[PDB]
Amino acid sequence: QVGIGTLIVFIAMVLVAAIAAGVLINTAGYLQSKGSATGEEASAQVSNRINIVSAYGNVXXXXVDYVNLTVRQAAGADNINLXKSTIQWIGPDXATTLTYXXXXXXENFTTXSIKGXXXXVLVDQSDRIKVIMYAXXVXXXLXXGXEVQLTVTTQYGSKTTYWAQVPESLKDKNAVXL
Amino acid sequence: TIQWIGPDXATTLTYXXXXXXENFTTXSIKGXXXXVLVDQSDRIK
Ligand SMILES: *[C@@H]1O[C@H](CO)[C@@H](O[C@@H]2O[C@H](C(=O)O)[C@@H](O[C@@H]3O[C@@H](C(=O)O)[C@@H](O)[C@H](OS(=O)(=O)O)[C@H]3O)[C@H](O)[C@H]2O)[C@H](O)[C@H]1O
Ligand SMILES: *[C@@H]1O[C@H](CO)[C@@H](O[C@@H]2O[C@H](C(=O)O)[C@@H](O[C@@H]3O[C@@H](C(=O)O)[C@@H](O)[C@H](OS(=O)(=O)O)[C@H]3O)[C@H](O)[C@H]2O)[C@H](O)[C@H]1O
Ligand SMILES: *[C@@H]1O[C@H](CO)[C@@H](O[C@@H]2O[C@H](C(=O)O)[C@@H](O[C@@H]3O[C@@H](C(=O)O)[C@@H](O)[C@H](OS(=O)(=O)O)[C@H]3O)[C@H](O)[C@H]2O)[C@H](O)[C@H]1O
Repeated sequence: QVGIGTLIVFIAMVLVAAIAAGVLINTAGYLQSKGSATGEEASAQVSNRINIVSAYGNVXXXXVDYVNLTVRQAAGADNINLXKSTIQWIGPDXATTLTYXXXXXXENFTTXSIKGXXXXVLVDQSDRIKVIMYAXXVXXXLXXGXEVQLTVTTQYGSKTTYWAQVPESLKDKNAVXL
Repeated sequence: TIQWIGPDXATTLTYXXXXXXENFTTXSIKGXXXXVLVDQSDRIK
């Protein structure tokens, strides 16, 4: 008679094992997608960085009105999107964060393609894109020897900072190099 | 790319095939290719 009872408990442990078995696999399924994505973005956090080749600027009257930075992919950088990037401005007067706009809209920035196909995305290593920012709209133009702190923040998080240094004298200079 | 911060203009020049406008052209001085510096003795104008 004992054998009959064994079968039901036999079955009960069968599902109980499956219930116990399943949760680990579905859990491991959660981390395996979760961990893999974590490695990619963290790698993109350190690798997908932006490097400024140079930063010139047009000069009107006696004050810098434009600060154009020619940005470039860093070592091993993937397709960097500039439309999903922000620039933090730290100046003598104002101190805001600039987002991307189209065709400079004061508290924003605009990108023109110096070299390449796209005008908002760095695809290959050789493309250079110039980010236009109205210095005569985010602040009262730019005085001589004025110090601007730019922190170009990529989408993933790689922050490249820049110390903009206006020349101490702008005596008859059509365009300077900050 | 070549950046030209001159007395007047201040733009960036890109390669073209025979110069002018806002572009630069490369002719060969010592070597075979007129756009690539293959050798250490390669000289391009
Ligand atoms: C940052 O990069 C931007 C990229 O557009 C550059 O923009 C240009 O600035 C010119 C000027 O320095 O303000 C401006 O000039 C006017 O338009 C020119 C052209 O028709 O586009 C031209 O007529 C005259 O300028 S110039 O060619 O004699 O220098 C002028 O009427 C451009 O329209 C503008 O796109 C910034 O200069 C640079 O700092
Ligand atoms: C660099 O990052 C920019 C971020 O703006 C991206 O281009 C923009 O993508 C928008 C979207 O995220 O796809 C796209 O949006 C348009 O309008 C949407 C909606 O009506 O608001 C929708 O119709 C379309 O997008 S989507 O919903 O299918 O995703 C689209 O027509 C913007 O027009 C586009 O500039 C770049 O692609 C990237 O390289
Ligand atoms: C050689 O050094 C002189 C130093 O005087 C410099 O010219 C002077 O620069 C002043 C300033 O440092 O820019 C400028 O100041 C004026 O008054 C300011 C304020 O109201 O006091 C301000 O309005 C203006 O300057 S600024 O704040 O935009 O920088 C300005 O109207 C003097 O008028 C100017 O002679 C030379 O430029 C330098 O080559």
